[PDB]
Amino acid sequence: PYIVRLLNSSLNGCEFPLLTGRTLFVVGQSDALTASGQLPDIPADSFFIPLDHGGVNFEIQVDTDATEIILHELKEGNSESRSVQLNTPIQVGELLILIRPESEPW
Amino acid sequence: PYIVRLLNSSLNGCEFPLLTGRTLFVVGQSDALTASGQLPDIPADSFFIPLDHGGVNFEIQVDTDATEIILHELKEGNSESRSVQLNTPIQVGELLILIRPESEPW
Amino acid sequence: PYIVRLLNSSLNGCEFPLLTGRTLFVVGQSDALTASGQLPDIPADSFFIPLDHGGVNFEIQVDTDATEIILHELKEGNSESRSVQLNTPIQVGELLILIRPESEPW
Amino acid sequence: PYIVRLLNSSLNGCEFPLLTGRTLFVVGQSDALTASGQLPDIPADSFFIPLDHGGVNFEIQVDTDATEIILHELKEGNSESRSVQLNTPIQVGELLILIRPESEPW
Amino acid sequence: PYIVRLLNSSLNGCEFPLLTGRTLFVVGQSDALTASGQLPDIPADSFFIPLDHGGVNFEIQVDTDATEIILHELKEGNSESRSVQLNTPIQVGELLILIRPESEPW
Amino acid sequence: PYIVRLLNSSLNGCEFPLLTGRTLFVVGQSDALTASGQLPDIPADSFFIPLDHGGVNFEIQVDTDATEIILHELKEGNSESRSVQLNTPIQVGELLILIRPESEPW
Ligand SMILES: [Ca+2]
Repeated sequence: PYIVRLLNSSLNGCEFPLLTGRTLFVVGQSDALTASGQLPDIPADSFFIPLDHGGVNFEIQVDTDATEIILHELKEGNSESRSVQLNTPIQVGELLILIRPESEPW
Repeated sequence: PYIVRLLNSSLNGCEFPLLTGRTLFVVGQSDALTASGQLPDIPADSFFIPLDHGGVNFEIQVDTDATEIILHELKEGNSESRSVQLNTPIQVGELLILIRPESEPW
Repeated sequence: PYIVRLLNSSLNGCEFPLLTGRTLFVVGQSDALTASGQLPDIPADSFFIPLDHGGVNFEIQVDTDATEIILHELKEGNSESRSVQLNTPIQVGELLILIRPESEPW
Repeated sequence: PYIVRLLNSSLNGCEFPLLTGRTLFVVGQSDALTASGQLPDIPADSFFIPLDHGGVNFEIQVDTDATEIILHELKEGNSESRSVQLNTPIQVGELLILIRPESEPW
Repeated sequence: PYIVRLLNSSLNGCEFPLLTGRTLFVVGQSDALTASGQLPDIPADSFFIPLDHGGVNFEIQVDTDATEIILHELKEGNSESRSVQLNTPIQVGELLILIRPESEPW
Repeated sequence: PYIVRLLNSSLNGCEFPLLTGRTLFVVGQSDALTASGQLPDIPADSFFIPLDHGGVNFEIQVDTDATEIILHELKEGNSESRSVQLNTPIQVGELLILIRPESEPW
């Protein structure tokens, strides 16, 4: 399985496990956080990341096979889907992340 | 069953599952959120969505069959009903949502 | 069992179940909400409803028989009681509510 | 047993059970509330209330017999005690309370 | 066993049970409270007390025998200890507390 | 088993267990705290420590053997690693910490 690590933001170093399928990252200010509590405590498929400026929500999708990883950047009324590589910094809005095999520490 | 997906707001991407019968969405600023905690932690039939402008509460009704979905936009002392289709954006106040089957991600 | 539905306020559409005996609704601004957390998480007999203007605290009494429903507005150092009809809008200060049987959606 | 009812404030109508022995009421602004969560969820013996001005904490002691009720107002490094009666408004700081038998609503 | 009673602060009159061994009191503003939730819900060996100014964290140590009581005031990278007597106001920073036997009400 | 004790900050005195493997400490202001709630309630591998100035996120890795302890400071786009000792004050940015065997109180 794969892990998303933050390489910047006040949560730099935080590591989030990804489930097979879709994981949502909500990225933004106060208004989003306190409301994100709306989602149940089910095995976490959405996470909130605080960022004061330039935050863009995104999903990561890990195919059932774990052979392709797709990042869906969620813009106004549309999304931009990109193929992404492991163990490399990936910029999403003003956030910088890395996706690593669980067994390969960064 | 069906899932309500936000297509704008700070929570763009967030997905809320619908139960048979009735689910309420409270859409608005700070005053509503902190108070929405008043409702018990029972299987979630009301959700809060932050929106800084143009938020209008609405409830979705799904029949026992799960073949018809009606949205009721809640105005002052009254409501306005509309039939909805799956997989199509729906504008309620300034919020844009889409209703999808669980099995067809969007 | 009866349900109180809000017909206005930022919480328009919210529905609160009524227990036999007494249910209190505290209606007002920010100061009341954050402090209403003082009351335990026991089966809910008190609710907070935000209203920027004209909010009047009230309690509702359901007799053991469920044949009469009494509403008390909690004014300064006094209260004003009245019988209320089911399935009809009821104004309390500037809040508008409706009490319905759990079996009759509005 | 007995019930403490608030007869004024934004929280007019709130009812709290008095326990056998000693019950403490913490009265004041935001700073006290969020911190009152420090106390465990044991059968409630301290309770918080909000009051914008003149909030004085107080404790009520009830004898084994339930015939005497002593209220202690908690001032700086000292307390001022008085015997109180049932079903009679009692002023404590800016707050007006009333202590009633459970079986006798106000 | 022994109880810590607050003799000032917004929580004046609050009484915290002490366990044999070391109990931590974190005393300060908002930043500490919300983060104190980090500590597990194990039998409470930690308490948060709100104080807007002059708050100092401290530990109370009750030897296994319950014959000596030591307060450790926490400073930068070090602590300063003193023996404390029962039933007398103890100043820690701007907080005022009193340690009593459970059987001797203050 | 090893324990991290804070020797400064508003949480001076708080202690955090270290798990075998990796533990992250997020050290900063308000924005990080409220959002750190994003991480699940799984056996705690990240913790948040408030510090108004000079906070540096850092992670500690305890080898499977429990014979070496390595602390990594998480700077901008990079990390800095060093061996650290038990039972001695360790400066990490402006935080002061100490790591002890659980069996040896401090
Ligand atoms: Ca007596």
